[PDB]
Amino acid sequence: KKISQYACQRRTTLNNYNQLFTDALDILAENDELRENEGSCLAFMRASSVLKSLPFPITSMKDTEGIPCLGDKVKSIIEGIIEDGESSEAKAVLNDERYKSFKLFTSVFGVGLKTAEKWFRMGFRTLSKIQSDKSLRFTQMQKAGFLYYEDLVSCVNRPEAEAVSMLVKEAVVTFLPDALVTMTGGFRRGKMTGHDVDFLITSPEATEDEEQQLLHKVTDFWKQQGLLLYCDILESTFEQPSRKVDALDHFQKCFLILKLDHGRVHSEKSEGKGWKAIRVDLVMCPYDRRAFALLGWTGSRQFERDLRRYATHERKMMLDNHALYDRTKRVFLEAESEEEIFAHLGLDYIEPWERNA
Ligand SMILES: Nc1ncnc2c1ncn2[C@H]1CC[C@@H](COP(=O)(O)OP(=O)(O)OP(=O)(O)O)O1
Ligand SMILES: [Co+2]
Ligand SMILES: [Co+2]
Ligand code: NA
Repeated sequence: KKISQYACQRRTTLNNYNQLFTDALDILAENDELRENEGSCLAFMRASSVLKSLPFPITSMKDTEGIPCLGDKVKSIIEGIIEDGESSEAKAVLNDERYKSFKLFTSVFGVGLKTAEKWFRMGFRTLSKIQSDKSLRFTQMQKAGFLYYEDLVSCVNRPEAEAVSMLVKEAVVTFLPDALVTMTGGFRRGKMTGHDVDFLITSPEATEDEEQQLLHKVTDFWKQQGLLLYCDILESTFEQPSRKVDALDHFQKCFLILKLDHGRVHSEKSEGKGWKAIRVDLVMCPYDRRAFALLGWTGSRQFERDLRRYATHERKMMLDNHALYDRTKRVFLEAESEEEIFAHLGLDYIEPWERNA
């Protein structure tokens, strides 16, 4: 069949048949992303993404006939796989000192690219010789991502995620039995493990007052017990759906790190530190906007991008993290479910576990 160039019309399941290429592409892509080069990183992700779609491994350079997002540059990258087994380019970058370190520092919760670059140039090459250095002071968000570096870098599975879900509920519920918490992000896509536990919190009966207070009280609540390890409650700023470099307007969200006493987890498995620091996101959205919060905060990163990218370029509409807009009939189209939204963008629904680009 003749597929599409818009991930929004792609069925990207976690069942990948080209992990080989895809991986090697993700390296070069993560490369261009760090070597401050916002360009090629686009033809990489977009290519590596398409492949994740195919229902069969690519064998001969013959199969790549038809498939889009595949320019003469990337093929020579697949080339080095078919007739070799690994990508000389990729295989190269992994041992490239700029990369290694960068992906080594940013790996810290709190370490950005601007911060991970001033260090590289200072000469540091390991984070063992950084925290130690008695000179440069660390932002709280960094001291944090540092103090718990271990458990954090250790990823999380479902059983862990779930321990957090109740955790959140038994809490948020104590401030709104009306509350509706949906486990969102990667985990809701079907990843059996992710970096963090993304959540979306909402409720029908709730004033525009009770909203801007819950993300704090709940925070304070765990704080009251010890479970809170770090917090950064960004006040809801967002409310014309943006389309360029805007993370400037968002729902009320918060980045955290909880203390998940292992006793409170349900895994078929039998260590010091009965608990584990775990990264969690939290978002609140007035009930009349759950429909987009979910879609927006559900990913995939690349999926979202291509979604609204389609929205604009193909339907003359604007898809916000909050609300869509029809530039032709100049009206705010809305919906009570993701399902409806696609129907609006004129798209055959893509189940959440199908948005794994
Ligand atoms: N500034 C932003 N503006 C809009 N959406 C954002 C912004 N930051 C994050 N998001 C949304 C889009 C993707 C979703 C992403 O998160 P994350 O990167 O935590 O998801 P993941 O779930 O894919 O990775 P992991 O398994 O590590 O959580 O949250
Ligand atoms: Co996440
Ligand atoms: Co997140
Ligand atoms: Na980071």
